Amino acid sequence: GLSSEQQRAFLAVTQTPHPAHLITGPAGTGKTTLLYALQEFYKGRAVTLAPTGTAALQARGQTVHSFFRFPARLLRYRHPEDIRPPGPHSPLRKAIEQMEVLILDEVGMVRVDLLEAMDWALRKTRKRLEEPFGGVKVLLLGDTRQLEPVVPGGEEALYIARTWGGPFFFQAHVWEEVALRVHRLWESQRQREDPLFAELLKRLRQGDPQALETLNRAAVRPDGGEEPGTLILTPRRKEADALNLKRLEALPGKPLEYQAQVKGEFAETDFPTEAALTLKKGAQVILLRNDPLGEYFNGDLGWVEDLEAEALAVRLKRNGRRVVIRPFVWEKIVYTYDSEREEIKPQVVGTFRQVPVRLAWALTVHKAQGLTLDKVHLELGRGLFAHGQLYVALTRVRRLQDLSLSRPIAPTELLWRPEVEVFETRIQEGIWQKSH
Amino acid sequence: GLSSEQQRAFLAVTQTPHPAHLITGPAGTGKTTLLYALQEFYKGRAVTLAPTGTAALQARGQTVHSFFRFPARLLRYRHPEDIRPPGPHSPLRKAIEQMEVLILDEVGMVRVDLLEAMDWALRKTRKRLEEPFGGVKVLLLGDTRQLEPVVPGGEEALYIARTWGGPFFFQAHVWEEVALRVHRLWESQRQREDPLFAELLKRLRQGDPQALETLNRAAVRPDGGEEPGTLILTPRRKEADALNLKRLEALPGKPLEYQAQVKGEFAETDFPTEAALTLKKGAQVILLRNDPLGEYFNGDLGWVEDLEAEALAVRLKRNGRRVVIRPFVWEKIVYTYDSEREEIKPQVVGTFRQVPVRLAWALTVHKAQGLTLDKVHLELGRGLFAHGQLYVALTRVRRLQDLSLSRPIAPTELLWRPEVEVFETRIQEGIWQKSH
DNA sequence: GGTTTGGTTTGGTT
Ligand SMILES: Nc1ncnc2c1ncn2[C@@H]1O[C@H](COP(=O)(O)OP(=O)(O)O)[C@@H](O)[C@H]1O
Ligand SMILES: Nc1ncnc2c1ncn2[C@@H]1O[C@H](COP(=O)(O)OP(=O)(O)O)[C@@H](O)[C@H]1O
Ligand code: ALF
Ligand code: ALF
Ligand SMILES: [K+]
Ligand SMILES: [Mg+2]
Ligand SMILES: [Mg+2]
Repeated sequence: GLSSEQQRAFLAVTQTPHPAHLITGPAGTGKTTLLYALQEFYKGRAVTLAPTGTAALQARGQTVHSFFRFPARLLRYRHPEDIRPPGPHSPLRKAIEQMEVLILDEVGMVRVDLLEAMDWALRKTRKRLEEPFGGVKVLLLGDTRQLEPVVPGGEEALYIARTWGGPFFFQAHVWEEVALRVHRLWESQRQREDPLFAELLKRLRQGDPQALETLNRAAVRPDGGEEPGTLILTPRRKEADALNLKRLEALPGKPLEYQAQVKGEFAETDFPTEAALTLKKGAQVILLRNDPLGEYFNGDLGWVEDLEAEALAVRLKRNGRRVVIRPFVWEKIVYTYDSEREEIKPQVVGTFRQVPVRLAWALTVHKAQGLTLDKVHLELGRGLFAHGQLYVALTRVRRLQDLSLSRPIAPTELLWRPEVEVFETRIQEGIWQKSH
Repeated sequence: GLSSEQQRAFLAVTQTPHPAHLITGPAGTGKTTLLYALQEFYKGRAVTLAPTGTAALQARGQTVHSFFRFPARLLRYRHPEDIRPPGPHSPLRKAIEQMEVLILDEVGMVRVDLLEAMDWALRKTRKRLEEPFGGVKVLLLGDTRQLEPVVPGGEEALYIARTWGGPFFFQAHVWEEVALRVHRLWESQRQREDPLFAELLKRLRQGDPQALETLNRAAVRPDGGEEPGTLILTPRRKEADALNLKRLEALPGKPLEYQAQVKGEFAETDFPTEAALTLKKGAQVILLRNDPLGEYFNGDLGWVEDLEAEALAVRLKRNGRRVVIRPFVWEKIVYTYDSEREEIKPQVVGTFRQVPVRLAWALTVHKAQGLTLDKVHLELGRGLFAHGQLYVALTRVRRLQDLSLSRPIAPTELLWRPEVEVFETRIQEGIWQKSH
């Protein structure tokens, strides 16, 4: 039951020889739902990828990293150590050579280096080094007014600025070779039954301070988090930890502590999960790693059923199956920048071994992007720090009734990237063409 | 090793249990050098703080603000919204509870609200409301004839006046509960090898008119700032900007401009650095914010190595390390007084986002307090405005030949605070105890 | 009619 604008985007995308399209629009316009119809249309022919585990599951695909086997680190431009082509008789080479279209959801969260590595990997594997993405038609979907890519500090941030001039997908050099045809969606599907709330979100997207003041007097209820069926969103992992502790201590089960093993240089701020992870039976959790056997993936929500030494059972929300979780290793990578040479080099400096589990009554705004949630409580904590973060938090629910805030938000807290503004204005013509 | 007067003050402070000491004396008597011996003596047990970034680095500690996590605004007396004890499991709580000695350098620049907030924060965290500083032994070092605390206009100035009677650290109500034992240093160490210049500085300290005339005859040389290896000191940031612009335009590198983003009420006189910051490779700079990763600090001097869109690399003077600088956000706080509540309230009215860098061939006198410099040129500009400003500028170097002035100084320019005079007189007795 | 003080957070894993 697609809408007039969705069916229009579908026809414009599926029924043209042009290899590079972008379907963009505000949160909840039905971009991912249009992606399902694209999956039904081509459907060996397509490969659906997303930047995050949560967005990957929402779109019924897998992460860009796990498909291409990219390392969890900076992907230097067309570097052979970072972008390694698959084996001569491997299933990955077979899928890449047989590929016809590639559907990339939540493209706003795809960092420039990741998009460039997808281009080069398809070119090297397909031996079509002259044409963008190896001749694969790319169907990109997302919203640059939602969360910007994650850029850590140090030499990695400097390399991105020097190579592309910024981290956004639209800053990739491939857009000099091919043009991006932009198809836009405007009608709110997620809040289609609350048109007043939809219009308030539309004004908040444009940074309207009157909208913000109205949001405050309508949604500020500090006790909204303690209500049933409510997911708490927070900017930082550490704040979700404190909120998840309260709900953990209220469970009647015996608790079991999972102690991590940390080696070399690994800072506690960098831990994917708690070093002393306490869990109880019945706890809401989210999984952080893909199962090597394929039973669970990064982003899978579920509930603890059994707690044992170095092993626990989780009942998945996605399919109601029972999966057993064992410890995984995480590498900490640091970038050195040799002085005599013009080059940057990665090096592993420490490891973290722990069960890939995190309590999931409270989650970061990053883990929520793409989801339609029944009820959300935003805990501001020490404040908003990423562009698009507040917008993502507020647009997850269908009705204004389903949303609550821990405290009022000031207009000075709203972040805006000028690169996004110039992009959003140039694509109003319908084409994104890069300069140089 | 220490001089005999430094050794007497070292023993006086370390062999008595008395919890509050002040080591004071003229510029360059070796207060901070004695502080180093105190760090060696105490030394898991001591935390070293200072009000400014440059003074913190010289003392090998950190700012008071960064340690206690105080906001960069007026700290209302024992106000819960301004003075927030750390969380139950925070590393800062562990540090405060384990702390035995707090060493506070450049205490003369510590504003009364800052000192009081330290006292209250220590009482609250350690849960000893009845002991000054929660039972921590405090060792203060500084000089009240050097720069007075910074007090911007408006309601913030009126609040300090009403609450404490003025801005100085010695006007803190904590001194009504514990006596401050005073230890004096007299021998110049910085100017040890130039005894006539040390004698001139001493007479300038006492406002001697004949000393000022002797200084004007020897030191006035307008072209002194162009001589190699010279740091220029100016009273105002905008005066330093103009002097920095001249030296920068002589570097051969290609310029790069960092454009600040300003939103809401901000005005240019409050900008921490230029809105249109021009940089070149090789430019001498000072960093204005602490790295969240800990590689660099507010006050760190260095030189530009790389210049990219939103990122630069600076080579630190302090350790020869290369650090990557990204934009930071600053807030503007105004205090509104409300009808018939005798209370003020803070509010964020604007933000300024910019790379935390300033050109550093010319610096403000405030940024020089605590340093020993090889060669100084004081550009008077529009004139002296703060108590102690001229004295700090003149006492940075070891020898008279190392100092030059842009123009002669008239006696009507010398500033004096009566609050300082009554304090300097009472501490001749060896004790300071606030009455009433 | 001026000067000082403050965190880089979040995602990807064969
Ligand atoms: N044409 C449609 N008719 C009815 N419901 C829709 C339609 N398109 C999307 N939805 C619903 O709206 C919600 C948000 O859609 P989604 O595709 O997740 O939006 P986006 O990807 O743009 O955020 C989902 O619950 C989805 O089922
Ligand atoms: N006892 C000493 N012997 C030799 N040099 C000293 C001694 N005390 C201080 N200095 C040097 O004299 C200069 C000023 O000392 P410093 O401790 O910074 O003074 P203050 O903190 O009193 O302004 C510094 O270069 C310091 O190394
Ligand atoms: F744009 Al969405 F969930 F995919 F708001
Ligand atoms: F008193 Al100083 F450098 F700390 F002159
Ligand atoms: K010790
Ligand atoms: Mg979606
Ligand atoms: Mg000193």
